[PDB]
Amino acid sequence: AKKVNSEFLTLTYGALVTQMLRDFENAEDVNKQLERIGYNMGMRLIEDFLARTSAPRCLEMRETADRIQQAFRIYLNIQPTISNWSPASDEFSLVFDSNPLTEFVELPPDLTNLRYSAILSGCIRGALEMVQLEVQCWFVQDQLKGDNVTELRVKFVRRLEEVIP
Amino acid sequence: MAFCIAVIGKDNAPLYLTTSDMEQELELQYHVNAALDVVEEKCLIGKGAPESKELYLGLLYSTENHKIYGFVTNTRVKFIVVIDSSNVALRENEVRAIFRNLHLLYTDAICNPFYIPGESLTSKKFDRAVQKLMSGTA
Amino acid sequence: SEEILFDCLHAEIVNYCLDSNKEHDLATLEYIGFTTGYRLIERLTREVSRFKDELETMKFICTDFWMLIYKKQVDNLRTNNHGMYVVQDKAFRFLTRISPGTKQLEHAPKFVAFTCGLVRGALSNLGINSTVTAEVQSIPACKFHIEVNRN
Amino acid sequence: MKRRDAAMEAYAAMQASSVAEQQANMQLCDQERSYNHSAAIIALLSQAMAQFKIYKCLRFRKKLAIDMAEEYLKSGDHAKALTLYSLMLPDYRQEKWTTIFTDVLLKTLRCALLSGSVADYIACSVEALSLRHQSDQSERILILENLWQVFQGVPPMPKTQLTPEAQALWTSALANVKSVEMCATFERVQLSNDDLLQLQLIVRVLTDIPLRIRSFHVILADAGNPQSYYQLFCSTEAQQFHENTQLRIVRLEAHMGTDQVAALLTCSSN
Repeated sequence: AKKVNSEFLTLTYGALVTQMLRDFENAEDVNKQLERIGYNMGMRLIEDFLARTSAPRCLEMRETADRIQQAFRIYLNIQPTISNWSPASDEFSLVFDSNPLTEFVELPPDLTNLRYSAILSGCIRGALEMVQLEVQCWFVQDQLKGDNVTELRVKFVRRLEEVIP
Repeated sequence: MAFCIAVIGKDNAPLYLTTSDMEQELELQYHVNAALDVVEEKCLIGKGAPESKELYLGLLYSTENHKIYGFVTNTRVKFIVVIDSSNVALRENEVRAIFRNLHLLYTDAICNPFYIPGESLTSKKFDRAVQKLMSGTA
Repeated sequence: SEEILFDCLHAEIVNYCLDSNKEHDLATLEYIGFTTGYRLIERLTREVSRFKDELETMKFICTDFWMLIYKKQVDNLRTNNHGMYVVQDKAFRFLTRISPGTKQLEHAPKFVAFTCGLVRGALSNLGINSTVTAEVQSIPACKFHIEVNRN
Repeated sequence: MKRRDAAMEAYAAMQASSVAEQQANMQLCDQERSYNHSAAIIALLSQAMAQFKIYKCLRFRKKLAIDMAEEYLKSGDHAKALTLYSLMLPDYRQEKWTTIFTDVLLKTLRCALLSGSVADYIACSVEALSLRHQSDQSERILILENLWQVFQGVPPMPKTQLTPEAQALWTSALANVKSVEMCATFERVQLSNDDLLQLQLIVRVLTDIPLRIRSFHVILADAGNPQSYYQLFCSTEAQQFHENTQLRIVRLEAHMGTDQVAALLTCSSN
């Protein structure tokens, strides 16, 4: 009893993905819904992550990597391992052996372009812009699409700054 | 040691592959094996074949070279492997473990959101799950 | 603190409701969820022998399922003779975060669907059947009004 | 049954050649030839079926009944076999075990063709049509063309599969014998004071091989007052009657290629 309290979440997510996918025929449309809904979710989650980890704020991508992988530790109980840094330290890679949020959602649904981790991408970006870090997010490798490890990618695009006092 | 796997829905059978440890089940009883089940129900059902317990059925049904061991969940799913060995030195303990494994593999195929419950098991993954079960415990 | 994910996610579902249907929410969440909980319920109080059929009040199984998910106990459990009955609960988790003042009442059907959509059992009152309506008068106080799939 | 089989090869070995005690074996062969009646199988399965019913058992009685029917076929008395099969299809169809259902269906068609019971033949054939995706396509086509043949009187082509006696059987028949899954689509039930309704039902065909497009009829439902997709010009309803009117279709009257389905998958209300 209760190895995982929140295995509930992944099934809810599967419900949402199939509900949209029935609603909107295109993998692209649901991609935008996943991204924006991750955006709002990550906006919700980053403040709690900073209430617990109580980080100063991220002024350096090594710090950003440690912070977000710590959040994965504390939110999805996963241990992504930072790797593949940019020479300019913009890119780094998060090694998910098991995408926690999927437990054989479907290996073939007969649908490429349907990317699952887009919810993570939305969460990471919305979180980051709460802390004034506009970084784009995508997924270099993804088990479901035929890979062996699911690998998120983020590259430091711009340093947002508070303005207009 | 032919394990005619057969999950059953409320009434009908979602997946019932014909596999074992070595290779496919040649013997041509398959559809009439399911007919063995439709006599395991409507007859050997009694008031008992459905229960509200994780169902140990040590030989709810037996016959030559063909021994049925059953299981039922609160969701009324019928889980049945057949001991197709007049006898081999395997004792019911590993059979209980096997119904644990089959429970878990079936319900993790259930973990799919795409697959509507009550339909033929599409998952080649849940396939290989059953396949490893057969290759191991047969 | 794994709940925060689900609180936020259900919150955003409370947000978007497209006008095509009120509840686009199908129940596969409920189906696969009770199957999961019952993977954790690899033991429930029903006798080893198959013939002697004992029914488990899905009221009680609902209590336990809340402890597995909703974590807080169902309180006031009034029941008619037949499959129709109700739960009266003073506190509901998703409505614990809303102001207790009876002003935000609409947000219930997303709540009550989640307790529907759980496969039945042949023997009635066996613990798993589900088809449920809600009438949340007071905010924390959900009122899940049950109707069995049968009479 | 094993004994009858054993008798089969006992014969066979007796044809091999036939110096001490061998004549005794010969009289043995003859005596077991007397035993070739094998109606004892029928009696034993009779008792088995009764006893199985005694403990509320349906399928063992159902499976031993299929054994009875198959031995009737070996008995040649295909009539009783088709009687059994006729009783045994409904329960299989309710049971939904898609493996066994077609497996008994092919035998049931065999009995229908040998018997020449063209009515049961066409009914089981059209139910096979409705979902015949498990079997090979060309076989579905041959079934359909044989069906059209027999609706308009032409004998089926498997002439080598048929025998002159059965030819007589079904040439004799049809004197009394008279009269793919698709959907009924009503645009407007609960009629108001003034309206009209045209061809809105959609005849989906699950079979690959197309149903030949010649004709069709719908009989105006008496509910209240008495009155690859193919969409066409039939469009029966063009008049006015009293309101609060509902409709419900008995059978297709499927005059597309065939004359009528004779099997009730023409759902009234889905």
